[PDB]
Amino acid sequence: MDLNLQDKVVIVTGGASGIGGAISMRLAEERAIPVVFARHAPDGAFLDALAQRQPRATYLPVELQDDAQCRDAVAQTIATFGRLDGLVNNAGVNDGIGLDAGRDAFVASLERNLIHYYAMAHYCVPHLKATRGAIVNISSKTAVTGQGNTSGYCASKGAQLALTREWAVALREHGVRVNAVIPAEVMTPLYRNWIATFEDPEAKLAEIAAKVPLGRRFTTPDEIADTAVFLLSPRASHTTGEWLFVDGGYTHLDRALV
Amino acid sequence: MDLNLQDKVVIVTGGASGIGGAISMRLAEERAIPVVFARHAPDGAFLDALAQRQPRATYLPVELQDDAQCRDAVAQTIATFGRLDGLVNNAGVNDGIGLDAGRDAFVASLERNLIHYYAMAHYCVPHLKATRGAIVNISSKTAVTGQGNTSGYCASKGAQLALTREWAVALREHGVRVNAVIPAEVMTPLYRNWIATFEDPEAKLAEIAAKVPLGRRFTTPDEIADTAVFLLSPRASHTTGEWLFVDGGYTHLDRALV
Amino acid sequence: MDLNLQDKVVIVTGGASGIGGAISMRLAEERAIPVVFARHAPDGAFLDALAQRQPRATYLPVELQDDAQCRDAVAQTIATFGRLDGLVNNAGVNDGIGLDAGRDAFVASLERNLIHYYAMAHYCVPHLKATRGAIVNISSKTAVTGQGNTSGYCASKGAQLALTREWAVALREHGVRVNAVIPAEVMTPLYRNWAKLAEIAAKVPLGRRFTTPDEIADTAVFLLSPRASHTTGEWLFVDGGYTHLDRALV
Amino acid sequence: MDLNLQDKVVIVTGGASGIGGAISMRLAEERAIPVVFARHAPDGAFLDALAQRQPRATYLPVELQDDAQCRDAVAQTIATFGRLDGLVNNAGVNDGIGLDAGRDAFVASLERNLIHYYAMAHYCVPHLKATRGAIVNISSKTAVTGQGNTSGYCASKGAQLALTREWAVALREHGVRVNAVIPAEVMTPLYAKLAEIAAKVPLGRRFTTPDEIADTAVFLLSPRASHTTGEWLFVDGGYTHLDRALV
Ligand SMILES: [Ca+2]
Ligand SMILES: [Ca+2]
Ligand SMILES: [Ca+2]
Ligand SMILES: [Cl-]
Ligand SMILES: [Cl-]
Ligand SMILES: [Cl-]
Ligand SMILES: [Cl-]
Ligand SMILES: [Cl-]
Ligand SMILES: [Cl-]
Repeated sequence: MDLNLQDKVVIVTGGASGIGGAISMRLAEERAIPVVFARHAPDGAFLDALAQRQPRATYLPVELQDDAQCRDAVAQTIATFGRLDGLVNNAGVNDGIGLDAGRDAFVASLERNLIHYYAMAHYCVPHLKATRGAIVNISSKTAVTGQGNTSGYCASKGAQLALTREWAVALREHGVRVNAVIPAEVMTPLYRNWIATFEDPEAKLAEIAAKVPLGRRFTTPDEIADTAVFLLSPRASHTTGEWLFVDGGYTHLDRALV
Repeated sequence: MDLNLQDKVVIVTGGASGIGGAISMRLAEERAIPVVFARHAPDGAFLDALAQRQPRATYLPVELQDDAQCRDAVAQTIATFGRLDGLVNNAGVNDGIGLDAGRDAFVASLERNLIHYYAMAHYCVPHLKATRGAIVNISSKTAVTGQGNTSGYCASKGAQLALTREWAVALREHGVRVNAVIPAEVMTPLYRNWIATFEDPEAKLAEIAAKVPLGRRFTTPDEIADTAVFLLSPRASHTTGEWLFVDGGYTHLDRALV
Repeated sequence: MDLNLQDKVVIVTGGASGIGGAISMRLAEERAIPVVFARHAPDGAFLDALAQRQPRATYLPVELQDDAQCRDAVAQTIATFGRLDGLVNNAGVNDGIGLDAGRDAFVASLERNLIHYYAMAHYCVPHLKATRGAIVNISSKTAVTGQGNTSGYCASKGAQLALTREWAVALREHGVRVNAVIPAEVMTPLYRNWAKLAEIAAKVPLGRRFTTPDEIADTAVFLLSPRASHTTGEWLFVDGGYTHLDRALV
Repeated sequence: MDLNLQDKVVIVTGGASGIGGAISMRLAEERAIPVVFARHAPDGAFLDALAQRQPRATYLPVELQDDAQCRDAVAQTIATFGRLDGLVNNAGVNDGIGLDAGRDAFVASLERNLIHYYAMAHYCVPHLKATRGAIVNISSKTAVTGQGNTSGYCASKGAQLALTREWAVALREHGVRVNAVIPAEVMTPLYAKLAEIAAKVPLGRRFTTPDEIADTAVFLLSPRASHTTGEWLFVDGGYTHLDRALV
């Protein structure tokens, strides 16, 4: 299936590892031009692989919580390419800020998660209009299921779903589609590192995986990326405002199944 | 139907007008004790009518965006009554902060809407546990439908739905239920005043009302209040994490109907 | 909270035990007049308690799968009371008809679960229009969660949610509201017919216990009342968090 | 994007026109082998175009309301191809059976719309297990929005959404994914009253195309959707979920 993404310029936030890295790599494979915005430099191996598929792919160091850096990085991207065709809002962290944590911790969580999705759309949308481009917001099942000690991240991820509907309405006349992908349990190096802090990492991984209905396994970053890149493409030309769950049945299938 | 809310102490934010006022009044009618947190003093007729139903009902002047004022007003409420049985998070404003407004405007919208729902829950929850009390979060259809030039409000209202699920999970063992009510178009004095700024206020009102499937009319504050107060009561003793739409069919019925 | 249901005539299908029984009992407590349509006679204790609350409460023996019996029982209800103010579609059975069962078994499940919700609405709607009455359809979380080995029941319960939206649209200009309640795990005779219990109870997030028929009834009766006067087309989940809260919680 | 559907055998019910036809054609383009089950023979122009893309694609005349024809047509497909990799349940008709119509008309609507989705799954699932294949159920926005005067179709379409969740659960351990696509307004043979309706579609004020429905359906059949199961994908230009008040 030709996604018609050749030479389309797409910014991917947190685009050098995990879900974001898989999205950047998939974009390169579809002959698009991914532009990675991330705090820390990508691995050499990642950059080598990306450049091999798409020599024009770029990486810009960006602290997304710094509004001026978002502004300037988008400006640099437009200066380089003259156009923007997509934005994937993906950077985030489940920072475990519960009800008990208080205002400052809650607001800091909104800065880490929610506020830069808005900032990035704010700076990208004026350019997406010209190309009838697209936005994909990566959210989390926690936006609708809860988790229990993560008010900051939950609030952020839910606001991202709401903003997906809002921006779809706002941009309908410009032909700019806005959709979300909702993962549940996705195996990434960061998740693997977190699991490694447990007494028995293999048992902890198995305990989490056991609850995923389809195959009792984690979703892969590639699985998230395939749906996200489909949504960026005109193959999804009448899909806007939607929340696509790519989660092995985690959110919607009977909790009682084993 | 006996709601068993007699002598139960319930804080209602923005509780002296519109939806909040109707919730306070219904609470008083059920012989609960509403405690109004609002920036401005309620009008005299409101206070008289409230006291007539419930002499112990109180008002505290509170700027909800000031964390210390939330903290101190909750403390004052505990000092006066010795207990807390419910929290209704209701204060908000649709401030029309679009994609083009930028960071400072978007964050200010979060402060006006989202952040004080968290602050109030943060300060109230430790007390609600002792009484196996309840929370109701008043949201907005815009959280799921979008509207188009109100990113700040939409994000806030969607985060409030997500937090409803989150807090329901967090507090399940303590028997504290958390639910949301989602209005669409509700006629209030403030809405009436906004409409009065148009060239032809009556035609504008008609334009909006024509789109509400059930009766082609606005929902009333009392209609919102009756579902909200039901949700505060042990009549809703196995309802938690839910979003109840009270909207005349606005959100879910075929857009094509006249 | 006054529900203003006094003297309102409400048919409750399967209304003499479990969820249906609690709905009838709650209606009687609110001084409404429940009219139980069910295949088998209610037990004496149920009738004693029901009549103590509402002496005019009635039971009519009805095989809901017989269209003629539905028609005639609605007519009999109108002959006795002169009006109809509510319909609660509730009768059903999780009959475990899976993918391997075949057409005939699947269709039989639709007859046992779905088709009489339509038939009852068909015969009741003209009377409900006259009183600007209300419908509540009792569905099941299985409509949205699935379960396994129960295609017939799941299809039926999902169709009932769809019909709730459809009838809400169809009847909006007549002021007849139509809503659904979605239970998950509720202790009833149907349930015991369907250890495994303790295992299932542990999976209900709120209190690790089954929902009570009384809890389902309180929401169902609220939805019949003018306290829900701008609620139509809605699906109210009364399930202790079963459907919507994180599957991983203990 | 390689969908890895090459030589995969997929039955498409009502697969010779409208949405079904577009799904069959897209499958052929992706080098899958669509097998059209439909009441009437497709037109020669369609068959020519289908053969140009996939010479192995076939059509079988099937009255889906006849359980035996379903059984025998599935058997013939397995005899011919040796495998089944996908089922697309799509055949149906909005037959306008309302509250006033009565039992017989309502049940006839269920036969026309709902019952053959079950029948086809019943006969296809053993073969789908063998290939770790997939099912896509095409539903309708009416399942969640209502419409008026169409209880039969609405009930059927809602049951199909429920069955998507049910079969996803039932078949999880066998690696068989089950998903649904929910169109709203799509210009087809089954489909000023028109200008009125198109104006209400938020994205572009125009109907969704069969090609758009097909692109999502075929993606869902493919291993690119390897951890998607039980889901309802709305492909509707924002019809179901965006603010009703927008112009
Ligand atoms: Ca397209
Ligand atoms: Ca109770
Ligand atoms: Ca895959
Ligand atoms: Cl205020
Ligand atoms: Cl503050
Ligand atoms: Cl019965
Ligand atoms: Cl099964
Ligand atoms: Cl056909
Ligand atoms: Cl009708």
